Amino acid sequence: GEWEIIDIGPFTQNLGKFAVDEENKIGQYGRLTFNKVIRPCMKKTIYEDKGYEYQLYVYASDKLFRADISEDYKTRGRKLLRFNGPVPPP
Amino acid sequence: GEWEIIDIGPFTQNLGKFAVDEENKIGQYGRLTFNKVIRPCMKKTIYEDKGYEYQLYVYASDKLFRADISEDYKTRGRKLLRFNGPVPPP
Ligand SMILES: [Mg+2]
Ligand SMILES: [Mg+2]
Ligand SMILES: [Mg+2]
Ligand SMILES: [Mg+2]
Ligand SMILES: [Mg+2]
Ligand SMILES: [Mg+2]
Ligand SMILES: [Mg+2]
Ligand SMILES: [Mg+2]
Ligand SMILES: [Mg+2]
Ligand SMILES: [Mg+2]
Repeated sequence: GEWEIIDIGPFTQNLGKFAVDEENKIGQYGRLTFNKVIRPCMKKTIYEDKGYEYQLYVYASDKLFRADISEDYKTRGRKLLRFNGPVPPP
Repeated sequence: GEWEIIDIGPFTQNLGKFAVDEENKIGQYGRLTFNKVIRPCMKKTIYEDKGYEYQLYVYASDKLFRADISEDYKTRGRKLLRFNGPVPPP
């Protein structure tokens, strides 16, 4: 769920050719001849999880610390981004 | 990105074990003994493009149509999601 307007260059003209080609196959609008795509062209991006970052409060040796951890979704590898303390309780 | 609060169950406790284990390797706070992860725990999600949807105004046979096209990022299959018209110029 992210939106934007994109320019109407060659990539967008190729999108219009595909749509007219596909509609000609369906036939519900006769035989159509592609002319051009005009402004505006709106584009939605659908996302998927690449990775994560966690911010923790962690007790260690009865003292409280802040830690940031990063995690890859595919390999599940983790990195310590930050570790400091003692910090006051939240 | 996108942010959320998560529960502090076994997955979050193991996040704290990782952070303390890694900090012990660095050594700046001496030898630390993991106790627990406490509230609150915040989680950020990093996103990658899964696919797209394009909303076009396209001239075909000198008539103006609205068309929506989807596009999968990895397999690159495109699909015609909608095609109607004539529509008034935007
Ligand atoms: Mg914009
Ligand atoms: Mg272009
Ligand atoms: Mg134009
Ligand atoms: Mg996902
Ligand atoms: Mg101890
Ligand atoms: Mg759990
Ligand atoms: Mg608690
Ligand atoms: Mg990407
Ligand atoms: Mg014609
Ligand atoms: Mg198709």
